[PDB]
Amino acid sequence: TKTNGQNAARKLVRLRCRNRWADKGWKRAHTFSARKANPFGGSSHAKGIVLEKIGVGAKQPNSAIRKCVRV
Amino acid sequence: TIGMFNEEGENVDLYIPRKCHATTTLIEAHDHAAVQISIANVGPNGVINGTTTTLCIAGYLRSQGESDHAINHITIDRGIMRIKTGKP
Amino acid sequence: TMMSVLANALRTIASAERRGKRQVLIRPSSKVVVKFLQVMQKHGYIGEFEIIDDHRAGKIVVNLNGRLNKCGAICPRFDCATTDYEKWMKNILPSRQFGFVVLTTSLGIMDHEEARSRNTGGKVLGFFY
Amino acid sequence: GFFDADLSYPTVRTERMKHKRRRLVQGPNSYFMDVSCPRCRQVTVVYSHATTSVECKGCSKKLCRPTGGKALLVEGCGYRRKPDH
Amino acid sequence: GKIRTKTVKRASRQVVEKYYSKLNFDFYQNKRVIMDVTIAESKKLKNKIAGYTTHIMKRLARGPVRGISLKLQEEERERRMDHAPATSDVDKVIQSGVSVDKKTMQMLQRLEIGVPRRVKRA
Amino acid sequence: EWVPCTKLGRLVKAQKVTSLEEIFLFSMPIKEHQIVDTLIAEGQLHDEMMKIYPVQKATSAGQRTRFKAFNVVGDCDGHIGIGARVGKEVSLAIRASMIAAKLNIVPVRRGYWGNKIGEPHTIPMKVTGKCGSVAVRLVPAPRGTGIVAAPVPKKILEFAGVEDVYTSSRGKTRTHGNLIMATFYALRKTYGFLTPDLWADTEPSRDPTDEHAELLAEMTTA
Amino acid sequence: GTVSRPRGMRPKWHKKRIKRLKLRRRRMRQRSK
Amino acid sequence: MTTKRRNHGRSKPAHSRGRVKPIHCFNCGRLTPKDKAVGRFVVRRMLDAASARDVAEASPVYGANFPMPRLYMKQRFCIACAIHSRTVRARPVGNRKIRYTKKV
Amino acid sequence: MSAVESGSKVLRMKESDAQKLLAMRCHIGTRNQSSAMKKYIYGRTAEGSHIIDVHMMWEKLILAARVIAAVENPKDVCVCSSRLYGTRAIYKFSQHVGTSFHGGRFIPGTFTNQIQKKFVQPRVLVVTDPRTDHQAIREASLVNIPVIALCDTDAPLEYVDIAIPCNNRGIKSIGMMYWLLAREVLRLRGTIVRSVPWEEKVDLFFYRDPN
RNA sequence: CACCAUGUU
RNA sequence: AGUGUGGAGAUCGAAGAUGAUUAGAAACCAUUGUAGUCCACACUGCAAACGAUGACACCCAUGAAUUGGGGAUACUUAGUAUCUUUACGGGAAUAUCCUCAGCACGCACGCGAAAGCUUUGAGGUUACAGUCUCAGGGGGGAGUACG
Ligand SMILES: [K+]
Ligand SMILES: [K+]
Ligand SMILES: [Mg+2]
Ligand SMILES: [Mg+2]
Ligand SMILES: [Mg+2]
Ligand SMILES: [Mg+2]
Ligand SMILES: [Mg+2]
Ligand SMILES: [Mg+2]
Ligand SMILES: [Mg+2]
Ligand SMILES: [Mg+2]
Ligand SMILES: [Mg+2]
Ligand SMILES: [Mg+2]
Ligand SMILES: [Mg+2]
Ligand SMILES: [Mg+2]
Ligand SMILES: [Mg+2]
Ligand SMILES: [Mg+2]
Ligand SMILES: [Mg+2]
Ligand SMILES: [Mg+2]
Ligand SMILES: [Mg+2]
Ligand SMILES: [Mg+2]
Ligand SMILES: [Mg+2]
Ligand SMILES: [Mg+2]
Ligand SMILES: [Mg+2]
Ligand SMILES: [Mg+2]
Ligand SMILES: [Mg+2]
Ligand SMILES: [Mg+2]
Ligand SMILES: [Mg+2]
Repeated sequence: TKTNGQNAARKLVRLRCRNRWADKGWKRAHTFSARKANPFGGSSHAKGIVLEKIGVGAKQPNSAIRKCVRV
Repeated sequence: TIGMFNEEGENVDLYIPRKCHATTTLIEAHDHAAVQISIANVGPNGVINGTTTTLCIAGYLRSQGESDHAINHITIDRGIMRIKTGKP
Repeated sequence: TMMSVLANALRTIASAERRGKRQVLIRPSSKVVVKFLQVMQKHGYIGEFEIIDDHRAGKIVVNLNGRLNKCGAICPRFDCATTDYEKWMKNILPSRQFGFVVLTTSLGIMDHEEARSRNTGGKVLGFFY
Repeated sequence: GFFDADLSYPTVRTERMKHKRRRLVQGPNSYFMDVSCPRCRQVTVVYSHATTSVECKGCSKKLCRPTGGKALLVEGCGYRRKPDH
Repeated sequence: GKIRTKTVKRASRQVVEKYYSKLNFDFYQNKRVIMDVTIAESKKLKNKIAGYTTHIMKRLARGPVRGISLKLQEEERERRMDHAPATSDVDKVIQSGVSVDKKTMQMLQRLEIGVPRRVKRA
Repeated sequence: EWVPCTKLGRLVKAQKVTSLEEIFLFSMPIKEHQIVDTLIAEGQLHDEMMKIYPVQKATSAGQRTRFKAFNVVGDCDGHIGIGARVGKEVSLAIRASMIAAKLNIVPVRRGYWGNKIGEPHTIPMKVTGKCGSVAVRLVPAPRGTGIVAAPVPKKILEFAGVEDVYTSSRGKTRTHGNLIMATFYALRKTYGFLTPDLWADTEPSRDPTDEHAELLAEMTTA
Repeated sequence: GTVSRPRGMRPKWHKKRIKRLKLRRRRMRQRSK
Repeated sequence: MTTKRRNHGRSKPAHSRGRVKPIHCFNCGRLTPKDKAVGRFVVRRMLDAASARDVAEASPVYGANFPMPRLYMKQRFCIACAIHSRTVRARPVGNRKIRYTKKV
Repeated sequence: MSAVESGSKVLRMKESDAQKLLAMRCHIGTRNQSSAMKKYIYGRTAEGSHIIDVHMMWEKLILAARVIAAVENPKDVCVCSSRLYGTRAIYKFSQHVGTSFHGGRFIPGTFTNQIQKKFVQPRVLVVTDPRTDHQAIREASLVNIPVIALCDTDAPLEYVDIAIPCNNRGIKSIGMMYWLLAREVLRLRGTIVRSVPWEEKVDLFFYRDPN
């Protein structure tokens, strides 16, 4: 249920502002926590230097050695 | 003249559904519970003539057990049933 | 508590039409309720109705002809200009060929078609069809 | 067939059973009686649902006893419902 | 156990319905009758049918049997059924008066025809 | 080859009843699919299989698999029918679902969005059909809009003769068993809404089984 | 059985573990401040 | 999960009362609310038919005219105890709503 | 339904018709009453049983007779009974009126299973008690068949269009109710004149034990 | 109403 | 439940003890027993603190009951008793009918994913608007960390 009053716009504005934070997608865009933890820093690509070649095993039920590098 | 028309006066309705005489409700093609009761008309002498009175009762009314009361109301208005007895 | 007499009245009539009653009693009544009823009466959606005086907010007995599919009030009143008539018809009316939106205007309480003819806006009161 | 009940004009059967505030137009259930003194023959008007005990203005003793509903008139006194209007 | 299957019971009921007059309370004569009025490979089934056929005949003597329809016996019951008494039952009560309750008395008084002539309050 | 077993079917074979509207007018149940075949002109009736999916019943020795088949029928002129049947074989279920669709044929009322020029092109008023959690809402649209609907409702609306309509669906619309029936239920509601042009009362006709009762007595006797 | 599948230990005993863990962390910060 | 009983297995409607004081089960002593416990009032004979006839022979007071005393006791059980002692058994879903108002 | 367009008093209940009604307790209720059956009750006795208004009992009876008479093809009316007391009564009603009839257990699917080979399609259904003939009424609700019922004071009126308020528990009362219905249909058809009393005994309508 | 723990992906 | 200070301390009884059972059993069972359980005063503010269902108001079909207080004994008015009865006594309880308020039962629309709800709504909602307010936005991490 919700308020319906003609002069209750302030309550409806406050309600939407508080509840928009519950949306994980909306919160991620309006918070800097994701960008600070993002290695690219919000960029589409990033240049780097190969440190070593490593083999990563596929998750169950797959069985493989996915070839990766440390950058 | 009941139904949908254009400016050319072409009745574009596929058909005109029956209207219930008690509830003024359109009777759908898949009611399967709406009934049609014909009551014969009596002449001066206590013998039926060749004419009958037809009533339409919607199916939903019968499921509620209200068709009997509705038919009583309809027959009284139509002049078929006596509502109350006369003076002794 | 009861905050809208018009909303209570229209809900009572709409519920009675759903159950296929021939008559319905409205309590309480007001000038707005009578004006709304007369608009439906003019278009043939309700029959005769009688206002009963009890030296208080009166009561109304309404005769129903079975042609009213649904009537209801719009809360809040939601001011409607002459250019918003089609928007309200698109949102709350089943079709453009029938059904009315009742508004309260400086010229009085009237349906949307009559108000559009007189080039007046106002506040939306309710609807019926 | 039976007579359907008109909401605007209810039959006396249904309206009589209704609560006073549930009638088509609400109204009182109470009335006033002319009570003569059991030993004075002086007439005093007494409310049917009186809750304050009523004296005979010359007799100066109780005429009715308060109850949860209608008042209980004293023994051996005449009374008659005064017309409502 | 010795339970007659639906194959035996259905055949026995058919035999009685069509050859009731030629059947008896004795298994051995009924077996001879059944032998030439039925077609079957199994001698055991015919013997079982003869056993249940004799059982039905004993039941039929004591009274009607459900599932068996003898057309001749249906007439005779429907004959004595439609033997109306010299007077209708409504006549005896009407000529002796009808006793009705006080509530019924008030109903009749308000009718157009009034109180029936031969009706008296209890 | 067809020997009618119902009074309605006997009249149809004898051509005493010639149109589906007479059956629809008196709300007569249809128990033989050959009635629809006769009353609908050759080539006018089109059918199409909408969905076939398997259903499984667990058993002690594994599980039992049957196939549920959905069939749509119509003439694109205000008649639509939906049938769903389950069979051990896909072909058997497909054939049974076609018969079921003809038995559930309903009339569809068509109207105009704005001006009444030409033949009706849309539904006359807003209707919602519900089946399970799936609800399909049809809204009248102007000419040239087309059927703005999901591919499953769009095919059903095409078979019913609706040209322009706005559609909105809610609930688990991927449940196509319910999505198909929800659209069908909305179309069935078109001839149920009391519109002001239907306010005038009509003279009650006679049941065709009543009107030809004496002829039907002859066929039953013989 | 009265509840649905927990996917873990009994939640009441999980709560007791957290309470005991919270208490231990509270005392550890007491001896460093 | 799903609500098994509209009653919730007791005799306490939503707005009748808050707390009913528990009672000890007749067999195991489990504390169960008095409105929820399965309650049986049993009248038990002190001796069986064979034993009653033997004691009556040696009794100048008890005989054909004077009945021997009985045992009167109201027994309230825990749910588990009532199921185990077979005073109450699980019923089909349809028959669960059958209620008895007198000893039968 | 005595109200005729002319206004003659021919169909009104007479003393002879009324006298037979009270004779075998056709007006006595079941001590239990239903809301839909309330309008047909005149009052309650000291014993506790309800009394059926004979004016409205007669008015419904004429309405039922007129409906059956309007059926141009008899055997389009099926009269059903399940309580074993209408078995003789419905059988005798079929003879003088020419309607179909059935007694005992109603076979489910009789009106709906089109390949049953016992499939029948009556246009009007008559039952002796809605409570015991519920299967016939329920089936009729799927194939557009109006129902005429003999209803006592506690009767479910679901899918019942013409209700005749009468005692449907007594052997005599059931026979009387069908006897009047059989007589009225013939009078309405003109088969038997309204002046000469009918010569067919109501005792033949009565259910006597088949011994 | 003694004691009946477990089963590689 | 727990905490503080005074009381009280029969019963039962976290901790603990002993005896069994067991592969193990400091678990279930047996015998005990501390804190508690009880009271006064002062803290704590958590419960499946549940109808897992916020508050106020409107409409809403049927049958049998129950608690408290009253009234009666498209119609112009429609019945009836029983028991006790020298002082909390012009009494008390009953029977029939009506009524207002309260906890509810079997059960018509309608609603719902269903289980089920139904004048006691979870009904009167895509034909979406009586008023206010609280909370929720895949599962975990976590009602954790920090303040
Ligand atoms: K295991
Ligand atoms: K706490
Ligand atoms: Mg809310
Ligand atoms: Mg379990
Ligand atoms: Mg469970
Ligand atoms: Mg859960
Ligand atoms: Mg865990
Ligand atoms: Mg309370
Ligand atoms: Mg509690
Ligand atoms: Mg219990
Ligand atoms: Mg292990
Ligand atoms: Mg202390
Ligand atoms: Mg072990
Ligand atoms: Mg260890
Ligand atoms: Mg040990
Ligand atoms: Mg040990
Ligand atoms: Mg120990
Ligand atoms: Mg130790
Ligand atoms: Mg909490
Ligand atoms: Mg709870
Ligand atoms: Mg509550
Ligand atoms: Mg909570
Ligand atoms: Mg709460
Ligand atoms: Mg109380
Ligand atoms: Mg009371
Ligand atoms: Mg909304
Ligand atoms: Mg989440």
